[PDB]
Amino acid sequence: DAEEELKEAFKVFDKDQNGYISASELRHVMINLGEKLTDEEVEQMIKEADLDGDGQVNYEEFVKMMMTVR
Ligand SMILES: [Ca+2]
Ligand SMILES: [Ca+2]
Repeated sequence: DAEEELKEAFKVFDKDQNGYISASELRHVMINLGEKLTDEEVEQMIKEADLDGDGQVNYEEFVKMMMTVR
């Protein structure tokens, strides 16, 4: 079920449904959660979470990042 719930949530964040979560999509989520971090904080999270420096948070990075903070 973990892979399901995780896949589902991922599908929600993937507003563009491009298979990759964009920084903008992450920010919108933060607002929905009632949380707002500085641009430098979010930018750092994307960079820190991104293992391939692709600039985009991929499922592996998301789950991985999610596992970290959890
Ligand atoms: Ca997207
Ligand atoms: Ca990536």
